[PDB]
Amino acid sequence: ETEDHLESLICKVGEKSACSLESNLEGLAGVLEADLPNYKSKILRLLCTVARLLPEKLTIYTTLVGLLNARNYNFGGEFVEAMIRQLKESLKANNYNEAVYLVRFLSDLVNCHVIAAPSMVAMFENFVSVTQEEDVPQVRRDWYVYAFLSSLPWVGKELYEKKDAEMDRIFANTESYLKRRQKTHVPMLQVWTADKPHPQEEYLDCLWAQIQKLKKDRWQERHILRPYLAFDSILCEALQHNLPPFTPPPHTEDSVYPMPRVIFRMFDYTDDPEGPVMPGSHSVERFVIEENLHCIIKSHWKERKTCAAQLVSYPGKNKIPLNYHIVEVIFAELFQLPAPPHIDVMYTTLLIELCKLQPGSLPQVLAQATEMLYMRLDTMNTTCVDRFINWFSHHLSNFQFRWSWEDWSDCLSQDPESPKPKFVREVLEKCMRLSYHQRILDIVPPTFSALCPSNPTCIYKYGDESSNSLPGHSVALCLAVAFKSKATNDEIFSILKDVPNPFNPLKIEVFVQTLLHLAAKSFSHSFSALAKFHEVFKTLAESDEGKLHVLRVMFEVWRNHPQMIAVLVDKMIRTQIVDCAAVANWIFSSELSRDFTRLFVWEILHSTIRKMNKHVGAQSEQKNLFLVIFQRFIMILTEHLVRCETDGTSVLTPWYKNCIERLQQIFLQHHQIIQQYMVTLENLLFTAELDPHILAVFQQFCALQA
Amino acid sequence: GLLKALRSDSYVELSQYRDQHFRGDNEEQEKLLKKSCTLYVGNLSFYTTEEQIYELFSKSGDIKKIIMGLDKMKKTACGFCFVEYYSRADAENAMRYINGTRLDDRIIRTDWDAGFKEGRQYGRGRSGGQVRDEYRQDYDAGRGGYGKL
Ligand SMILES: CN1CN([C@@H]2O[C@H](COP(=O)(O)OP(=O)(O)OP(=O)(O)OC[C@H]3O[C@@H](n4cnc5c(=O)[nH]c(N)nc54)[C@H](O)[C@@H]3O)[C@@H](O)[C@H]2O)c2nc(N)[nH]c(=O)c21
Repeated sequence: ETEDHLESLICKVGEKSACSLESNLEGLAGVLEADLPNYKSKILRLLCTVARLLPEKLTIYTTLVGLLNARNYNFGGEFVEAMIRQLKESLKANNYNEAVYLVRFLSDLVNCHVIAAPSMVAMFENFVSVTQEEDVPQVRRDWYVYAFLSSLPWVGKELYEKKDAEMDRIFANTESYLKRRQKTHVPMLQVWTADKPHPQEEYLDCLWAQIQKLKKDRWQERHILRPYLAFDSILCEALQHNLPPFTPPPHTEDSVYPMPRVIFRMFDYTDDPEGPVMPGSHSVERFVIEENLHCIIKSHWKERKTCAAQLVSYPGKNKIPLNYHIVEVIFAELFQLPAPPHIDVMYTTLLIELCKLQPGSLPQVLAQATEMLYMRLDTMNTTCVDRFINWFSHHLSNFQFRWSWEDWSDCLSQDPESPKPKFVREVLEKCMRLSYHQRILDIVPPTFSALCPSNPTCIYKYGDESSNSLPGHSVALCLAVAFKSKATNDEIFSILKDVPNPFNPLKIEVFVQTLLHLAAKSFSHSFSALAKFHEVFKTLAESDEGKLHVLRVMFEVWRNHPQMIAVLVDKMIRTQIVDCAAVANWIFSSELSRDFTRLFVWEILHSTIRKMNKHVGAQSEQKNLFLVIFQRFIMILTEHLVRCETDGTSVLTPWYKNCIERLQQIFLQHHQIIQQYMVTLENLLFTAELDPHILAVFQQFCALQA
Repeated sequence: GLLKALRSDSYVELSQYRDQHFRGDNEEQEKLLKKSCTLYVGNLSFYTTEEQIYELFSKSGDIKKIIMGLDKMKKTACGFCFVEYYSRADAENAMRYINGTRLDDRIIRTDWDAGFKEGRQYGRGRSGGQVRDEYRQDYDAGRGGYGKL
């Protein structure tokens, strides 16, 4: 028979069916057995494949493998052997996340009487033993410990029952290791620094507390579905295999381990009093639920409608407040630092598919969550706040921008620079970009008027209002005529010669003021205007000062239209009017200092860095862009600190929070690349001479792979 | 090893639409559609601006250019546009997450396009607008009221 049919059978088992899961498992067990003489090879590969790609269905497949071992001991043996080869093969290729699933699969296979407990206990001893290796990354020790502890919810009970002394030994070693671990990375990964109402915990300290509780509860957990408990008679009489001694692949220069993590947490049972009791933060139930949901998304993130269906149809031993769990997991992904598992916009539309699926329940939970997120803004990290802003505004544009703003009137009386009032402004500005100025003015209460974005109107220095005394006034009005008359590049140069020279700044000013003003109708006009007179630009801004002056004038022309500012910079860089370096220096200039804490400023800087990243060959220019950025960050941050030392004022000001966290963001958003420049940075910029406040960001960043 | 089930990417699949003006063999049209970085966007409001389209579509990646659909006669916005990305991957995410969501309060529809060519920015309807709007029956305020002819 076609191998395609075999794959379909194995992939579909466990899904929606009229017959019971047990019945279907036994059924498939038969089919798989009969096709062994001719397709054993294919079957081995398929079972190994779902074991590492379909973790959310773990116990479904271990049970199947269990039933098969009972029927054909030798087959079971070759499956385990294949699994171990795959595990090594996966570790070898730095696919540690995939490896963990293989490890949980082997673990659960013990409950299926396919692997003798003693073999697993030994393999785990060699795992924890890695924490004793010398001269290796903490992230290497972490992974082996994590792979061990995260297997306990499945096989913890059985292992403790067969080798409690051995396990007590492994635990002791694990605890002493977790006690000496470095926690430098934590401040950089927390979504909130506040430990109230929910502390954002380091993933290993949290998982350990969960395991401790499980142990105290005599290894009894009430969530995991275990199909195999229904085949006790069949499985409790199968011959169990013994695993060979497992030696973890030594650390090498090529080894890349997962970064450490911090557990996102915003809910507890009190947030849903009349629903099923929500498992606590330190219960393995909360861990397994979120792990499964995260995996569901990983498997279906490309098909939003299907993804929402799978999340909502998530099965469990006991009922839990699923909607709260789903919503929490999605925000845990959107707000994950350094970055989310998938593209940001996906979470926005996924939430909408979930709303269409559960119209009577999901929407309330989401609104509730939105309220809680807003009320906890004061200590939320800047990178997460941005995503919050971008999500919420985009979300609103899909529901006619309807929202009970009066619910956040508390922000009206606060300091404008405060997280809450700033969040509202940034959101309203975002809403205008997806709509229009009047639309936003009409959707908010009169009390929020001030928080609304100013009308994105262009500003022409030589318009009606202006006096004729202004330098270049005549040349400007002259250029206006020339432009309306389709003048050429040569004609424009000639008109500009009538300008005195204080690199000529005035030439640039009059040229950019007038050109932009006449193309203010749309982005396409401005774009075509930049292209047509591309020659005048390259000549007038051949020098760095020139490029810098172009940006300065362009900013004076469109300071009320942030979106226009951004698309103009992007186009000027792509067509070489200016380069990334200039844009970077422009970001930290005096003319932009009053807008330094606004979102558009950093959106432009990051779009600039990404363009430089996609530029092959120009690796020298790439490193220099980063050097420039960090250099300016250190200058302004230092300046602030020195002045606070003198004037005797507090360092923790709203301005400081932004700047320090924006520096942090540079690392987070480009951690992958900056890695190669890491060394040079430590030698020339982030030296021991730096103020600890600044050096700390650099060290927390390194902690991600230490 | 991999699984066919996990390859599912239905939102990125080609639709039924085929440009009846395309100068070439259908095979060559699909060949272009499969490597295209350009998307056709439909059901826009006549008051929907290019700036609004930039804000929405930039969520899936960097936009190279946007071309607004114009009434072949009065040369005004007639309800559709073309969004061209620098990379296929960003064009795919727009098909995955922007297609079928709101813009100017309307559910828009995106579709792969073989590529822009002069004259393609104009409605092919007899009255100048989009064919769809020629014999319409409903009263769509954001689309010029009744369906012309
Ligand atoms: C929907 N479009 C449009 N375009 C591109 O936009 C430009 C302007 O073209 P437009 O004025 O929309 O004219 P079209 O040629 O695009 O007209 P339409 O497809 O509406 O109708 C063409 C013919 O097909 C018949 N028809 C309608 N509905 C059906 C159906 O369900 N089945 C069949 N078999 N035929 C149907 C109509 O009666 C009519 O005779 C222009 O550049 C155009 O290419 C566009 N581009 C892409 N990539 N994708 C799209 O979906 C569109």
